[PDB]
Amino acid sequence: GSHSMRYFFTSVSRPGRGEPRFIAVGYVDDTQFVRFDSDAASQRMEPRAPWIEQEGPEYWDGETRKVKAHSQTHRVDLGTLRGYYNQSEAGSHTVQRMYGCDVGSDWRFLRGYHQYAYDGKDYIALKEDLRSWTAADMAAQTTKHKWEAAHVAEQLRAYLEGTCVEWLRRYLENGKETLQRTDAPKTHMTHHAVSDHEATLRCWALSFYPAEITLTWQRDGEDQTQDTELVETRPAGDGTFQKWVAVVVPSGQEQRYTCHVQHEGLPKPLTLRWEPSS
Amino acid sequence: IQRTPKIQVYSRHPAENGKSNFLNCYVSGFHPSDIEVDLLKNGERIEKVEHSDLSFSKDWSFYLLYYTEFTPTEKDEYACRVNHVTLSQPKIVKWDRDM
Ligand code: NA
Repeated sequence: GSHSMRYFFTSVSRPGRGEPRFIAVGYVDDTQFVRFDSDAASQRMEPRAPWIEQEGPEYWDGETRKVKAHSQTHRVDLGTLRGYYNQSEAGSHTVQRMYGCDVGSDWRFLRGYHQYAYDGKDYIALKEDLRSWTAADMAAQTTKHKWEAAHVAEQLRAYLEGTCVEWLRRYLENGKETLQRTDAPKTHMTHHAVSDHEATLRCWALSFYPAEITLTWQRDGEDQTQDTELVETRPAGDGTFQKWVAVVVPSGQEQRYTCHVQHEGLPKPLTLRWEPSS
Repeated sequence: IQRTPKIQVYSRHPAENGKSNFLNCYVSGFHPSDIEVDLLKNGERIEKVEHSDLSFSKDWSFYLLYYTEFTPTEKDEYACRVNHVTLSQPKIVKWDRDM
């Protein structure tokens, strides 16, 4: 199917003493594969997936240099934006950055992105053309004029269409045994009486990968949204994901209700019905 | 921009009394990133708890997974306790194996 490579960066200023807290993570699809944490002892970019440990020491040296450079950029930006917004030196503030590329089922470039936030709100982002900038306010407009003058978008476009997609294809090949394996949802239904004449039916999807999934309830084959509840997809902690959906029904009427599961690992969508024995 | 955490407490595997498992507390949707998360057993803090590396969603809100091994029983109470700048008091969500 389609695939993505993304890097996430967070820096949080510490006005009381010292440098910002900086955390960086890299993902292929929904799999974390590298991390850097300024509070950790190594002060190196570190592996988090077996297939990236293949890479030699020149890789780990280069990635460590680049991620520390990112951390200093964030440190400088925190100071610059505090000035733009006329904020006190006493408060803590946050900068966040995300960038990456998507490729299609043919592993060819589909789109790239590069976005920046200050205190949890959009600040500046590269447009989909990878040539111009969306500035959310007049402070960001100032940054936009500087980045136009310094050819910044050109360098980001070159990376997103070149290096980013080339190494993504390299990772997809080296980590083939997991990165190109789909794990279909293991599904089952549970039944919880809520009174002597109503019950909750809960439809479970467990141990699936990637995280994208749709769970929907139908009653006599029409969609059902009244009296349903859907939890956010959540990590199992072993690299796979979990989700459930529930509906409250009159006791005795369970056979009217069907749960429908769509996922990349399923040739055909699945249909589940309560089996009158538990 | 202050956004309060959403909390889910659950097991990694379908729970069976007496069989070891992993207890998860997933906190998401919050800003700023500083947050206190404890896993509790019978009201008391479990002490070897690990957590994921901080990351964030489309709207820039943060998410973290806290986790530890545990063995469910008929007798023990498990829960997640969360404190954040947006919360007046720590929020306690009890583990229910049906959810
Ligand atoms: Na510090």
